Amino acid sequence: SLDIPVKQVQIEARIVTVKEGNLEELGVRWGVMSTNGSHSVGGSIESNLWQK
Amino acid sequence: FAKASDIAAMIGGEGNVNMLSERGSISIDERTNSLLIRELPDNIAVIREIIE
Repeated sequence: SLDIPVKQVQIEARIVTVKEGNLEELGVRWGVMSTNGSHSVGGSIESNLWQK
Repeated sequence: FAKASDIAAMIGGEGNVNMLSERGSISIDERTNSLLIRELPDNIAVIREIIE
């Protein structure tokens, strides 16, 4: 009664992955340098000491 | 709907004090998910009703 043919099974796994990304950057760089005669304007102290 | 090894470990098991048996015995047949029991034809009916 025990020894009989058995069944068979088919198993299928499925792994799925999805990715998205976005990036944005804005930047600014500016400078000035002016002199008037005994009067100056700059962006640092070494700047004013150089334009002399 | 259940594994036969777990059921054989619950009905029989370690030592005879825990076992729900007197001078028989369970065995497992893993190929076909079955139990093979040898006991008094009166204990077979209660065991069968419980594990059903």
